[PDB]
Amino acid sequence: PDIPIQYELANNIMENYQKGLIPKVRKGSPINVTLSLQLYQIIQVNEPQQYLLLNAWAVERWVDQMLGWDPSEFDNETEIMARHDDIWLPDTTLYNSLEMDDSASKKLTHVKLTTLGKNQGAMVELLYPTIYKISCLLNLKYFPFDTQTCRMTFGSWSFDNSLID
Amino acid sequence: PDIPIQYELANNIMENYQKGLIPKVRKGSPINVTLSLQLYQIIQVNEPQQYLLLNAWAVERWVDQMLGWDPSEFDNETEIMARHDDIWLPDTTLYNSLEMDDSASKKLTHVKLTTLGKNQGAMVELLYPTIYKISCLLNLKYFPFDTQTCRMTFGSWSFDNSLID
Ligand SMILES: *[C@@H]1O[C@H](CO)[C@@H](O[C@@H]2O[C@H](CO)[C@@H](O)[C@H](O)[C@H]2NC(C)=O)[C@H](O)[C@H]1NC(C)=O
Ligand SMILES: *[C@@H]1O[C@H](CO)[C@@H](O[C@@H]2O[C@H](CO)[C@@H](O)[C@H](O)[C@H]2NC(C)=O)[C@H](O)[C@H]1NC(C)=O
Ligand SMILES: *[C@@H]1O[C@H](CO)[C@@H](O)[C@H](O)[C@H]1NC(C)=O
Ligand SMILES: *[C@@H]1O[C@H](CO)[C@@H](O)[C@H](O)[C@H]1NC(C)=O
Repeated sequence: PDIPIQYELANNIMENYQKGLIPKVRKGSPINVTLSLQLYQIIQVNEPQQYLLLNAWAVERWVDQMLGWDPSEFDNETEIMARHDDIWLPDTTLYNSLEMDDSASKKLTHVKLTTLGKNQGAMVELLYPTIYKISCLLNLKYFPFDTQTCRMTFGSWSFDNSLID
Repeated sequence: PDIPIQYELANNIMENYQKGLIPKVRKGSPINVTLSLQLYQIIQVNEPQQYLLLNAWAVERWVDQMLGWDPSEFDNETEIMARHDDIWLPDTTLYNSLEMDDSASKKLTHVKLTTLGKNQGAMVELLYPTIYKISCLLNLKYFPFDTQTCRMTFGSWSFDNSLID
């Protein structure tokens, strides 16, 4: 009726979902997470304090094996937009971060769900801006003609290879 | 069916669980918490302010006597990953901390549960990065040839020996 089609689609896939548990049903393979980084601005290079302040655009993609649906049943609907707090999210971490509060470094609002089939799961896309404060060891031997290299390490803090890759 | 085995495992052990109460059933012995510390970086040594800024990796391990299960009933499942806010956590404190807000010094996301038997409980593993700001009394008698010793005290603020060891 007047209820949008996306309303019953969300009710259908969120019925038995439990966002506190890892959403994988297959035998023993992990959940593959793909990370993409875009650099937008180098805000600051603090030499006396030796940290780098970066503005980047982050994109994460993975397959949620519990959120698939058949488009033919929902008006040929293939995508749906949902809040990031309603589903399971990987705990991607910056190992050498100088900021512990993720509220001051990230802005997560919504996720995009694209069905792969009723039992195939749905591909999840996560987009968000970030401001990373990373520790950098600066070699000022050739100052002021020096070249610096900054390394950012990303990974999961609690999940090993058998769970998240 | 299509529901992952870990879904009904969580429903089984979280049925009567109450995370607001200490999870011990034995006669009078306390809960033994083992703490492990790894130093990753000395961020700063503020001499005029006399505090030390440390980047450490913390591991906490204890047995939850209410969260045991029999693996034979759940597809030989022995581990499970859960959110840290779903179970009881010890109130480990840094006595000489200069920062009261734990959001700015810690990053707790998930815990690992390993069954010890149906009525034996489960071993809980807690991993998280920290940035400790500890007050240090600096003795600059031999400056700039001085050696400094920094002490960090850890314990529970509200639980005594008979509860948490
Ligand atoms: C995640 O990535 C792994 C690669 O490490 C994928 O494993 C492949 O699986 C296909 C079958 O779907 C095989 O044909 C390939 O030979 C495998 N590659 C390797 C290197 O093992 C896995 O399928 C991906 N998807 C998951 C785990 O859900
Ligand atoms: C926590 O640690 C205490 C040690 O302080 C453990 O007490 C031991 O218990 C075993 C039996 O399981 C005895 O054989 C040992 O002699 C005890 N040692 C001491 C020093 O009393 C206790 O079992 C551990 N586990 C708890 C309390 O759950
Ligand atoms: C898409 O689904 C709608 C709803 O049933 C249907 O009317 C339409 O023919 C479908 N189109 C394609 C290309 O599948
Ligand atoms: C592990 O549990 C599964 C589930 O019943 C069973 O099929 C398998 O034989 C068990 N293996 C061992 C080594 O216990």
